[PDB]
Amino acid sequence: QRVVVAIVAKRVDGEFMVFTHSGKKNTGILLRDWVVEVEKRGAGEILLTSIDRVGTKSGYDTEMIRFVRPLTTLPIIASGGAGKMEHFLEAFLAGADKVSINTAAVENPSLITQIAQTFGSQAVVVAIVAKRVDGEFMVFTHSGKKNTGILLRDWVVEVEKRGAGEILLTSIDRVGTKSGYDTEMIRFVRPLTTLPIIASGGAGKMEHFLEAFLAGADKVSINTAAVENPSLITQIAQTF
Ligand SMILES: O=P([O-])([O-])O
Ligand SMILES: O=P([O-])([O-])O
Repeated sequence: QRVVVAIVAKRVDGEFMVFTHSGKKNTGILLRDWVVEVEKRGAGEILLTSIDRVGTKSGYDTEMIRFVRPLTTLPIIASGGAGKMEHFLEAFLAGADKVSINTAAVENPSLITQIAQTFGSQAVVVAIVAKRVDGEFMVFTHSGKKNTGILLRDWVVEVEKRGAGEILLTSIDRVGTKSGYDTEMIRFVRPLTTLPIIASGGAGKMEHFLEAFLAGADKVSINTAAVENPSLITQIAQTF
């Protein structure tokens, strides 16, 4: 329940393939096979990111969601490409249980409110993708590649105000490094919101999950290290 497995996928020669290391590594593993494995290992939720859709605002990859839905009984978080109200409806109709949004929310924060006021707050996860810039935490869109000029402290406050239910807090610089979560970013964010925080990016071992919880994370997300060591999913699942 505190364990989210983030699966990043892309069509490669007609096949849905799994990507790790912040979308830089084609693992050669099929989405089909990895989804089956992650549930078997004990994950509580799946964050399903269609890496081709991120930042594009063209809609969620509902083909990918429909593909995955009969493979698993786990809640699915649709991620990548949300741009308007109708996009969320399509995601739910494809089988998603919650929806995640970054780029279009930054550009139009009232979208968060629109979603929450229809599909509640708990169905809405706002993905915050941040890093240190000139000594301050700043917010980025398009998976971290595009600046906004918005401070993390400001955005966190706004996100809750607009009615999000959960924050997915990704440290751009930690993703795929397996070097630990950005616990200073987490600690920074914790007293700014009452919302459940999902720590994202950098998990490499069991003690990393511990430090994240200690810094204030309510749930933890794992991609790269889980693919390399699926039993890690079980160990953390059996613990929290
Ligand atoms: O597309 P996104 O993931 O929402 O930024
Ligand atoms: O891959 P990740 O996100 O670092 O877990």
